Amino acid sequence: PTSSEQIMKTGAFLLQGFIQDRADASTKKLSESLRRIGDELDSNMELQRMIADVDTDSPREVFFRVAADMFADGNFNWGRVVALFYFASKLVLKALPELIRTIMGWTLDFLRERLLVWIQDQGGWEGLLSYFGTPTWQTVTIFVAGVLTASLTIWK
Repeated sequence: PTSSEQIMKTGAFLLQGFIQDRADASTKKLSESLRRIGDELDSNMELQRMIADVDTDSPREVFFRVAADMFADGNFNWGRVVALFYFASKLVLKALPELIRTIMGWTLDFLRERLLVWIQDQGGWEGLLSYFGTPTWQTVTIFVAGVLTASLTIWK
């Protein structure tokens, strides 16, 4: 649950499950709530414009500095993790097989290197269900879009 092994395994499934959309009961609830936020984010034309306004050449550079920017204050919140996974899945489209593995690899690297301890401090990925368990949880979209927009600006 809070073990790093499980957190990486679960993160891998949630990301794989996520990317396969743009292309037990508690974890299904996460998959589906991420999906819904993804669907709404995909309707934000300002956000999709910015994600198109970024050089797909050298994906490793843009992925990692975007991810580092969202987390440059040394703090954590689930909206930033949602933004990261969403941006990774958009990079898969912006360049497309092995691309999927590579970007998942970069993302998994960032999670292990930077997010692991925070997610442990949340009780694991169960924390993300807490983040989703509110009234009007769908307005979390506005927040995740904001986090993504600020991070593409510096790049842009």
